[PDB]
Amino acid sequence: EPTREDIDRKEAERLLDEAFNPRTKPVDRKKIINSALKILIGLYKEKKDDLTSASFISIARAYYLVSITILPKGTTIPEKKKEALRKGIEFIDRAINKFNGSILDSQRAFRIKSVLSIEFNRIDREKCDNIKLKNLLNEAVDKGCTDFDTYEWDIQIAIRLCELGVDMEGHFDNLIKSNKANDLQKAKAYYFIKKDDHKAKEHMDKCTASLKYTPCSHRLWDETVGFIERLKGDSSTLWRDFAIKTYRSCRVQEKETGTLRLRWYWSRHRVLYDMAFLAVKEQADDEEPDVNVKQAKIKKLAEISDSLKSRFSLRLSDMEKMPKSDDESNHEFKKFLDKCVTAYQDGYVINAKLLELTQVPEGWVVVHFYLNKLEGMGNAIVFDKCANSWQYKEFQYKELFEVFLTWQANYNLYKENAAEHLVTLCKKIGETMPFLFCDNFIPNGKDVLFVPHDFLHRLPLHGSIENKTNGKLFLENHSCCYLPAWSFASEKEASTSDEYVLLKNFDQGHFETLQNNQIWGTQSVKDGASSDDLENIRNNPRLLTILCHGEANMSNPFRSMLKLANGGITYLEILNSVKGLKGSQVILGACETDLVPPLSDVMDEHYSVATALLLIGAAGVVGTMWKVRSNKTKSLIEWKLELNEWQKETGGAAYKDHPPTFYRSIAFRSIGFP
Amino acid sequence: DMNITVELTFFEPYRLVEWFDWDARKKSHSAMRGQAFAQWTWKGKGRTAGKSFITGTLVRSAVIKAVEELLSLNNGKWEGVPCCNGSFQTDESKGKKPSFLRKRHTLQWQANNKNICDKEEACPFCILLGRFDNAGKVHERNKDYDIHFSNFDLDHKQEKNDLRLVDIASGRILNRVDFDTGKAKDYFRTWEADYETYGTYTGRITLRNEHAKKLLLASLGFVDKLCGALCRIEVIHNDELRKQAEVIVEAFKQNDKLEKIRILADAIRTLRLHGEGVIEKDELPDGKEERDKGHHLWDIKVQGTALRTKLKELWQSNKDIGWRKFTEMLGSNLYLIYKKETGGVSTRFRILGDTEYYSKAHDSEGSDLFIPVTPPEGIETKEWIIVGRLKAATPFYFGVQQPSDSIPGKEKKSEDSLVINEHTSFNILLDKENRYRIPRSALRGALRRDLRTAFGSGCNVSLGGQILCNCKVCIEMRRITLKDSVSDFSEPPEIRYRIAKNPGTATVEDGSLFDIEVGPEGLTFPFVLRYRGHKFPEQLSSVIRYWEENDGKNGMAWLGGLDSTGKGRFALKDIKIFEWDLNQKINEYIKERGMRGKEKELLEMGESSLPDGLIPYKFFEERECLFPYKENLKPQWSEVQYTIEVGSPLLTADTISALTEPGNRDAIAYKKRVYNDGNNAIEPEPRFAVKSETHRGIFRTAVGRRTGDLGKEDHEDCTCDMCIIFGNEHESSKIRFEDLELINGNEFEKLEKHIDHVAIDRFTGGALDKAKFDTYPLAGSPKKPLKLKGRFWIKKGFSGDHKLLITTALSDIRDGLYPLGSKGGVGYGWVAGISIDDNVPDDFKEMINGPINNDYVHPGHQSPKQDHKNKNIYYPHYFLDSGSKVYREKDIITHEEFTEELLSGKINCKLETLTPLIIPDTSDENGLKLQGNKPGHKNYKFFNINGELMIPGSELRGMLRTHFEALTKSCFAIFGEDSTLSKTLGGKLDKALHPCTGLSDGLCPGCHLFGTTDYKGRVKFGFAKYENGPEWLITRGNNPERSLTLGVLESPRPAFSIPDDESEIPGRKFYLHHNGWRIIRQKQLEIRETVQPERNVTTEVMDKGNVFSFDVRFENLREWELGLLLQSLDPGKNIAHKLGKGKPYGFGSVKIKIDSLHTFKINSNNDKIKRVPQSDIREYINKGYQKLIEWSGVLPQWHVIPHIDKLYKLLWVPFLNDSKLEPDVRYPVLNEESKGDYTYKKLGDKDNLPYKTRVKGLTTPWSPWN
RNA sequence: GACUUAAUGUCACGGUACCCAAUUUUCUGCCCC
Ligand SMILES: [Zn+2]
Ligand SMILES: [Zn+2]
Ligand SMILES: [Zn+2]
Ligand SMILES: [Zn+2]
Repeated sequence: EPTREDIDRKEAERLLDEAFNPRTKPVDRKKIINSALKILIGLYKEKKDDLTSASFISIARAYYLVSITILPKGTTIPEKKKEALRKGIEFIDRAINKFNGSILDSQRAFRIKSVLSIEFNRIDREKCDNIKLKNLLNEAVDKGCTDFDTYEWDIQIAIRLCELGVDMEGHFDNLIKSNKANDLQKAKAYYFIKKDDHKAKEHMDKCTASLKYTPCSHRLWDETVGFIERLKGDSSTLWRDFAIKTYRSCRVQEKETGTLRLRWYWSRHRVLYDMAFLAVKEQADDEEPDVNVKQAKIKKLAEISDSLKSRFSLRLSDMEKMPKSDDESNHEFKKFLDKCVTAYQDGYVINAKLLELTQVPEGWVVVHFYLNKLEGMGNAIVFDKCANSWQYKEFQYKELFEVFLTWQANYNLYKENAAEHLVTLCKKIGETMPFLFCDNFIPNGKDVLFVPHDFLHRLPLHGSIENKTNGKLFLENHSCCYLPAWSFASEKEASTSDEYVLLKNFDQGHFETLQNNQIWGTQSVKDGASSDDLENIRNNPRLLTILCHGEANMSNPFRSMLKLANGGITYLEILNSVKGLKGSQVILGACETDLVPPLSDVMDEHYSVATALLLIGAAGVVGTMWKVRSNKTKSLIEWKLELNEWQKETGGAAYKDHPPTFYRSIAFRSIGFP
Repeated sequence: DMNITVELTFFEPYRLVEWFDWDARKKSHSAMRGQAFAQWTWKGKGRTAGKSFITGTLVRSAVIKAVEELLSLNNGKWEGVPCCNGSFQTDESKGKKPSFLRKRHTLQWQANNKNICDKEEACPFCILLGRFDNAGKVHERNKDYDIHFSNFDLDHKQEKNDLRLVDIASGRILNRVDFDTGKAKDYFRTWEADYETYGTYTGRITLRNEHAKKLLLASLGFVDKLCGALCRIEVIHNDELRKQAEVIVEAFKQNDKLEKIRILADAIRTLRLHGEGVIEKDELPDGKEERDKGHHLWDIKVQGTALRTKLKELWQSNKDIGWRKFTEMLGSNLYLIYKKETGGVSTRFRILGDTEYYSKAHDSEGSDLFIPVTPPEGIETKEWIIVGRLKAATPFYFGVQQPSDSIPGKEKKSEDSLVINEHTSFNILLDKENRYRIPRSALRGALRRDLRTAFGSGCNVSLGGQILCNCKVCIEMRRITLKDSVSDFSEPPEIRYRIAKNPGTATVEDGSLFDIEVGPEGLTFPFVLRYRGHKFPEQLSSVIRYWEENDGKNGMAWLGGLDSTGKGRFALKDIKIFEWDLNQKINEYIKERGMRGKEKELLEMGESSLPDGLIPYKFFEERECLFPYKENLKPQWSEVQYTIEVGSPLLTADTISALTEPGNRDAIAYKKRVYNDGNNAIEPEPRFAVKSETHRGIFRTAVGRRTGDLGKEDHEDCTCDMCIIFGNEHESSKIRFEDLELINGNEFEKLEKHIDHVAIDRFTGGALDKAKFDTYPLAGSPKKPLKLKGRFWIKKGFSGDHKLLITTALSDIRDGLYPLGSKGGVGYGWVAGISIDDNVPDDFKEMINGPINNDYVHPGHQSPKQDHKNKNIYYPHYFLDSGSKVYREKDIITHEEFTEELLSGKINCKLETLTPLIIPDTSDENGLKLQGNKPGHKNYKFFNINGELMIPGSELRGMLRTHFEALTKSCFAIFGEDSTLSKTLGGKLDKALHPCTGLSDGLCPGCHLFGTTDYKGRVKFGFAKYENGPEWLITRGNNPERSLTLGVLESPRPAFSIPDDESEIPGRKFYLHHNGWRIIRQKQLEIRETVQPERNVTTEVMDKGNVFSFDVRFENLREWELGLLLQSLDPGKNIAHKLGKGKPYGFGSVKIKIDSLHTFKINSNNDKIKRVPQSDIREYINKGYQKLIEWSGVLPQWHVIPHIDKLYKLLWVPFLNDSKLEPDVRYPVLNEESKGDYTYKKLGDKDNLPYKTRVKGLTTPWSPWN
């Protein structure tokens, strides 16, 4: 004899089951949950205390599913997810307090409460402490949370209890024989219940292998990295190989997609890469008579550093982004975002040529930088092609970061007058990285390439001053060319024309001599140029000069733009529209770098518009790091013979007497690799 | 050892928070966030009363920052003695860390101290820092401090009254608004203690070293802000009301009128605008005299007492608190009770969008960054102060949470499950003296948004960061300070209502009513902005010029919180910018305290009385010179100003204004109060306008119908065109609308006309007399239209498609698709054209056949043909019986879009009268001024607006309504039941012909076409203007040359048609066409000389042959519906309708000829209006004929239908062309009145005439009665 | 004096109660035992 309440609860449960189908799209799932939760709330409006227990269970389930359908907008857990979990916890608390007496209903209520609580602890430790969660999980397993062959949530409860140091010895066989148990869950059971390192390792190898085909937004990635963190905290020997295997899986997954070089942010990618780097470094610190294995380990370290340094950031920028525009560009973003969101929701719903690191021309030495937060100290990996050897050195970046922040704060107020802080920063770089001035680390007279890590991208590594009473400038001995990542390097096989192009949209009163009195004549130059003029370059020249102070987006690197006419050309529009710059030297003078990227906070995955020019095939970008008076970049452009040789004699080695002269000479760096 | 007593006074509402110690402070986020606020600690155990104070550590921190800035400005020396850089690092290993960590840039200089500061000798900066003293952090011990900042106590509470927290503080909520979407990401709560009363604090500062006296005193004079407010430091009943509201709500519940409690609370809170006389003198509306039940709201019996008398008793009981407070709290309590009992409409409550983020308490462990900032030597630091006035160009609104929810202390918490019943009534932020307030929070948020726009780049404000943001926007706001400003005006705010129209039925959604309180347009708030820096930025000057109003700027300070409906566009006025020379004139800055709290005097003084060291700023570049203004700010919002010519009455229908004003009338036009300067007060005459909400909703509906986006199931994550250019829950709108203010208003001498309608019973043919209602709209006429000059703003970024959509909406408005205001279906607020202003818009300016007649002829020559010799007598009205066959469509045609297969357009038709037409103007009872000589005589004039004759659209709409309903066998829409015969006419008729209640059971063809309750009709009629014909009917004689004294028009008795209880209702009553007006015209002298001179009516009539032209705008009609409508309008030759007064006397026989028809559609090429040829009209009429055949069971023959034949016999004119034909139609004489048989003396007798024959004779048209 | 601080380090002026809603649908100022 069903009633209106029972039939409405049945309809809500049917809607919840439909939204619990893994084949359901994330966009339709939200509407389905809204309908079911609206029905359930409507029933609760009339039965605040007389509501049946099962309706409360349905409400708690719907709130759990709401919480799992809310994605983190940025780098922090949204408060809406916490609020949804808290509301579900309160509803299930009212379910439990109203003792219906049914054993099955009590078991289901405790299962839902435990699932809500483990997720709430996962995203918020303070409000759902470990002790409270352990007590609740013990109560749930006392209530009958033992069937692992039908409910995956019960397996989750058992694994969470294993993580909390609670004896799950009795249920181990049932957990292992269960068909719904995950590979990672079985590995955790083996490591925690039986402490069988061999079985756990050989069975989690399967999980690491299977992670290749799952997007980084999936839950299994976060859980795997958390398991690695726990293993490292327990000083277990299994974490060293596990980190490397998961890193390899991440490389395989990342390389599959991302034609525009963007990745998904999940807040444990950096931790995973740091653990992989630390594991490979520790494996490289063993006593082996053969040096080939050590060289391979250091090359693996450089591979780890390089694989991290070629992708992008959080999702609110992905949602906002830009309209249709290019059909090829927007399709990739749509596919990537859709697959990532779908994988994220499915995790909880049941269920050109890339040059190798050793492909460096003779007489060139490259330096790879990596800073891992878990170790808290920096790494510098150098590769000398002539000696065909790899070695790495350590340094600390905390005081270096503080000095860089001091210089950045002073510059953003007293740009030209902050040269003393720039000299202090250069001296700090030289002091904290003495290996740059070591003959063994970097041979004298070698052309040095830098692949800086996050906030080292903002440091004038070419302008570092040796830690001596008469310390020599690093620029005086080596030719430095920078690069965001080694994967951005290409081969100069493009055909170079004979023309020079001098675009300009800078404010009137500057560069007047260059435009009217063209020193090199110019062919397709312009004054007050727009994005169309840049897009209309057909034959790739030996020199394209762009003179327009650009702008930055503090969140999306794709929206950093050069302020040309008709709205200016953005970072993404360069990739899609611009085609005629294959192998073209660029003296982009967009009023310093600092205009195009944001201001750093020891995280600088943001890439300037110069790397877009590198991607579209430019042979090199000679930009400016900090704002300088216009005649300096005008003289650089007028330097038409075909960089450190110019800076060496222009006054770049005069930090002792005239810091302002040092300020506006070191500001120029060459981005790109011949 | 000079013990300095320090007096601290505030000039803005400062913020205070509960103390919660230090160890317990970290537990609560609110106290951790408010560490820089004043501290409140309770005294009693009840948590109601306590003491407020400011910790000496916070004052010490402010003074230390002041010393830092003062030394930095003077290159690290004060009064000639050099000071070193001090120390701001605490090593973890050596000792404990300070309880507060800096996390901020530190001003530094080039040392210049002779020796390192030590215990024996320390610089004044080191002495003030208290470095080398005997006191540290590990223990307080005692006063070993070289300098000691004691705890600052609230000096205002100079009594033993034990002040409560409610008396001092008031809770407020502040957002963090997302720049890209315009929606708040989260919020936080704070307590604002009023500076007026509890705004002074006393404390002691004990300094032992005399070497730092001057520096300490100067820093005391230099610290400007503290606890969230500007300051200067000097060295020296509801419970009874709630119970009564509960009683009122319970009385309404037993009266089954709970839904009226919302409007009752709204009206009661509206009475605060009036005086006490609305209650003391009983000035509330008394309702209709013929209502026989009193007012529908103010006469509800509250436990045996009328609601007006109950309100009078409540006022007599609670006059102590005041009229404004009493009305406000009574309305608030009634609204809260109504919300508690009934709540939830849209179910936007799955997850509470409210977020209590508190910057995560700024919790960190491993940063401890010291960032020294060294300004270059020789740089010039100056402070620019900008003083002006914020004039509100539009009615503003600064939101605030409900007073019952704020309640500082025991504040309401949303931690309860089911966070629903979000308040539908919103209050405006006000000062403690009911003065309108612009908080520096909202002003600073608007300034930050505008600087972000001007720069072109900026960050979303991050909370709890360990490093200062160095974006260009954040750099400027760190050196920009403002002031909280209130107006000198304290009158209560107007309450503005909005509804949600259901797109399916174009009717108000149930429970969609919500209200806001808006300040009057024209208030001026003081404006203070200071900028301490080295150079006034171009972006700040650009923002000021954007805000400033000029001859051609209008001001663009979008403050407030309802910018989508154009609320809060302020304009800077009287801008005076002064500057301090902080490098050479800082002693003057300290002496004058930077003119903090005295900016009003600065604004109202000449340059000769300026304080020393303060000079006017003469380098404020103009708008044409700023680059950020021209490129970033100027094209951000582009206005589209235009005027609307409404050639019809306009009724925006203010609802509560009709419940409180003493006019005692149903509907009145909307008007708003406007503030005026120079004679500072509310302007005595309110300005009539169409709400910005109505304007915005009209354009939104037009765009949604054109694109088809309207009527979607939900827009929770929609990216459709309508959501893109009109906003949704997750995005602010890109278009902003303002009021359509009436400018052509003083050209009438009677702006508002009184038009009263009534509903006519279908059976008896007379008015119900209980459904009679009167509207009081603006008197708009075709020759003197109302001009509504409004505007809207368009954000930069629309593509071609979106701008085309906006232009298409404007074109639809010009074409008259969407009339403004209420009663648009009967010709109210019909737009007769539009005139886009040619100044601002450019793209918008660039982006803008034979006679028809029916040849059908209906003979109807049964009886009248044989009467050509000596004539017969026919009873004036007959009845039409169509049976019980009523076909109701459950799949009603909705209004979401223009369906492709459905016709939409406009019918232009001309009306010519065959008999004198009588359309009384019942606005006044003595229009002809004949009541002075004749007492109790009803004198009327022909209906006219602004002195030009026209037929009301309601008349034509009702006449076509009854004709169509009789033609299509629709139900009796306006049947009047509950009348006894002497069943009660309820069971007398079949259930099929009863009026349709809802949309579930279906709608009749008439109810589906012209619409019923909660379903807007698809056919709209307009007023019939006068074109040609003789001006009036002369009737030379004892008349004023254009009027006739009609005979008595007795009430239609529903007993002749139903003589016995067994007899059923005949049907719809129709009136024959005849020339019976001749006898009335010739018997003028013998009709007013008889008895009963009060029941006769004298009114203006006009001769036959007058041409009236009106429009019938149809929309989304089926193929056959348009044909049926055309047949109703022009049913062919020798067939005409009856319209106006005196139908039984033969007056008002009107023939309608369809002059033309037009039809528009939607095409990819943007096809305009096109007129159909005769063939299409014939096809529509034929298909309507086949539809009628289908319902029943080349040239159409309508007389084949049994009931259409009777209808056309009823509406057949015999004198159209037959000169010989002239039937005589008269009402039979009761007894000995005018016998020049045919008498009621023997007509009901069974022997004379049986009932069954007389009922049949009444149902057969043109049946002779002899 | 406690209530009520800690001191060589308080950007909380470090955050816009902000975002979406046509007071409107329906009604001839009509008329005889
Ligand atoms: Zn000192
Ligand atoms: Zn910022
Ligand atoms: Zn939409
Ligand atoms: Zn009906």
